[PDB]
Amino acid sequence: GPLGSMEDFVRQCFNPMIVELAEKTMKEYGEDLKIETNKFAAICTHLEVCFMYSDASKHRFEIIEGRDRTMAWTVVNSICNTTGAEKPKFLPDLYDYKENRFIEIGVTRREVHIYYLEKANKIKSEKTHIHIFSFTGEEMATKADYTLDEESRARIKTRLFTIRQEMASRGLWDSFRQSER
Ligand SMILES: O=C(COc1ccc(F)cc1)c1ccc(O)c(O)c1O
Ligand SMILES: O=C(COc1ccc(F)cc1)c1ccc(O)c(O)c1O
Ligand SMILES: O=C(COc1ccc(F)cc1)c1ccc(O)c(O)c1O
Ligand SMILES: [Mn+2]
Ligand SMILES: [Mn+2]
Repeated sequence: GPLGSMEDFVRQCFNPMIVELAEKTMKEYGEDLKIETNKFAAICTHLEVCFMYSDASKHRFEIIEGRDRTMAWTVVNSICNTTGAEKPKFLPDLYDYKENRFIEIGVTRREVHIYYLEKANKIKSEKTHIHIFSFTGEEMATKADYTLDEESRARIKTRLFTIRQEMASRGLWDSFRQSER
């Protein structure tokens, strides 16, 4: 069977705003999407999941991810000043105005409990909430609190399955999956 190009896949199957933000992110961190095309796909996937999570309840969440870094920190600092939330040590992905906390979103094909533990060990807050999605449909979240309802989460998971399925039909999945870390 033909083995497609990952860059072609990303440009065809992700919305143009997502793709532009992903390109800008990669440039900001000094990386060529032409040699790190699996990473380009992972950044787009993660960004899309952040946007879908926010869209599940419009205006409940401020989006942090996808902004250039200096701008992201000014937003985080503003939120902390306004709401009195504790300032995080690493940029998180969202702020939840309802539960009054920052959220870190993970997207993985590794074992979700291990990935969760590595995230929690990395960020070292008892405040920031972590929500992990696997392409298997599995998920794991801080204190078994999943934040959104089952159908919002099912929409995210279905999008992940769709990405996985389209990658596989293009021969792109095996390499993408192996590229993690
Ligand atoms: O981190 C990644 C890929 O991240 C993923 C994250 C979740 C997945 F299911 C698959 C891949 C990555 C891929 C290619 C590369 O060159 C690189 O430097 C990366 O960090
Ligand atoms: O793309 C990301 C996060 O944003 C990034 C932004 C720039 C990079 F060089 C690397 C990652 C990503 C984050 C968590 C995750 O679980 C995942 O699969 C990701 O692709
Ligand atoms: O952006 C990164 C890695 O690069 C960073 C750059 C600055 C930070 F304060 C934190 C991370 C990142 C990796 C995994 C992930 O899930 C995520 O949301 C990220 O932003
Ligand atoms: Mn992030
Ligand atoms: Mn994240």
